[PDB]
Amino acid sequence: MDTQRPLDALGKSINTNVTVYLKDGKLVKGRLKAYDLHMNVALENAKIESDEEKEFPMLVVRGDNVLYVSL
Amino acid sequence: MDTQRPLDALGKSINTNVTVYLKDGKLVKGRLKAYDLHMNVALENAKIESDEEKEFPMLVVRGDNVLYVSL
Amino acid sequence: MDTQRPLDALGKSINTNVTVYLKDGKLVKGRLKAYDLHMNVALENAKIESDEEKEFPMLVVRGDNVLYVSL
Amino acid sequence: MDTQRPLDALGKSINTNVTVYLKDGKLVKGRLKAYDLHMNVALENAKIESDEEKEFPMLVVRGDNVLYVSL
Amino acid sequence: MDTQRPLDALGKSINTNVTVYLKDGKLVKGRLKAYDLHMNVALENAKIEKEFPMLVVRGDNVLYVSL
Amino acid sequence: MDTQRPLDALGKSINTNVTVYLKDGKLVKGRLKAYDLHMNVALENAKIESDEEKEFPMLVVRGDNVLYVSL
Amino acid sequence: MDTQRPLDALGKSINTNVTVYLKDGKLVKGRLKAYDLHMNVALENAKIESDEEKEFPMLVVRGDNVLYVSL
Repeated sequence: MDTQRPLDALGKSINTNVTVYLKDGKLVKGRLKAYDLHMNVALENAKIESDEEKEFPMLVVRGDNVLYVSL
Repeated sequence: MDTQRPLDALGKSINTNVTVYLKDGKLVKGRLKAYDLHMNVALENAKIESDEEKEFPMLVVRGDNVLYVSL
Repeated sequence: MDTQRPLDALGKSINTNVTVYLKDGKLVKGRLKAYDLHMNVALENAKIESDEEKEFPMLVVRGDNVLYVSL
Repeated sequence: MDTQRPLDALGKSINTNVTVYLKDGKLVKGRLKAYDLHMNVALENAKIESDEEKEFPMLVVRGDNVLYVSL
Repeated sequence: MDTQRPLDALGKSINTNVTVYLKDGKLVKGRLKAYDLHMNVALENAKIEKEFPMLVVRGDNVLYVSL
Repeated sequence: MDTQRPLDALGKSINTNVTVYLKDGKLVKGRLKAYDLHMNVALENAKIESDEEKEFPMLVVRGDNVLYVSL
Repeated sequence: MDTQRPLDALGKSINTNVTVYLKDGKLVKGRLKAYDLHMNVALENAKIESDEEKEFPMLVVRGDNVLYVSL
């Protein structure tokens, strides 16, 4: 919420549920454990709206795939 | 304003609402809370005029997705 | 005018009326207020050849969307 | 597990079966042996689950193809 | 001319008419006024196969340039 | 086999045959003579399994085309 | 020849004819005059195996279009 570091908002959501929106249209929801200046994120217990059936204990998402993150 | 820092026009619009046009045709509307030189933006109470229904309390939009931004 | 700095041509055209060509076939017209070495540009009173009706008092285009800028 | 280094998840998973989802839609599962900050990965005995039969003793994946890696 | 520096060919062609080929199949021809290391070019009196008195082309759009 | 340098598995494969898959779908086999950190590779007597007919005494591939290299 | 600089095979082949394939399929062959670490190349008397009719006395190819170069 400092006016020059929009990614501070991901720091203020560490260990909360977030929803990462990818460019292809996928949605990955999970517990945000980490992020970096590329917008790579570590998501704990992640689920994709798409496949439903499968759950991912730990998922690491390459930041250049990212549309936006809903905090 | 300053002819060499165009991203300062975002400066003149912080804590107001702005429309962020993305490359994939999407239009994101939100309260502008932060921005860096990647054109990453933080939007408060965001709305995509695609789905229009849900307000997102906080969207962090990755910069390379931005087409142009309406201040 | 300088042979190694082509974007000086945009510095010569500040507050003149320019047309920005984007990769996706769009035409963004307006008053060039600012630019940077990424080819970001701030346009005052921007209109897009597509929408016709709506003008934009301030529009910041992200540079890697730019095909060429006409002066 | 540090909040500012999501790629450290990968280090905790050396010599462990991980699944590399690519932008293509391909799936590549194998034993993680090495990784860089580009998210290039070294994969011992990988198996693209599209072509199934092919055995890849050693596979090196270019990071910028990585959609996400499931640990 | 120098073997390590192919962009000097643009320099050897300043104020020469050239043709700039873009990835999308467009062609832009005109007078070469300036170029940089991203391969951004400025073109005088440019025309795409209207005429633009000055056309600044972003260098990552470039397929190749015809000298 | 060092955990932080997944491209070392390439160095351990010089003067040997390799298979470079390319994002466009091509498969390119040849003896690996040289590589760098962009993943540009030099191929000796290379063969595109699609083109079949043509052989290449020397092929250098630009890394940003690499999907993955099967050693 | 040198294991870390695949771009030296490009230096070994200057003032000879080479073929530059491009991501759009193009075959561009010509007399190699110069290259840089981006893999930009300047070719003398270049010919596209597509257009056939028109030869270019001097062509400068932006390296990010290169797929591979034959010798």
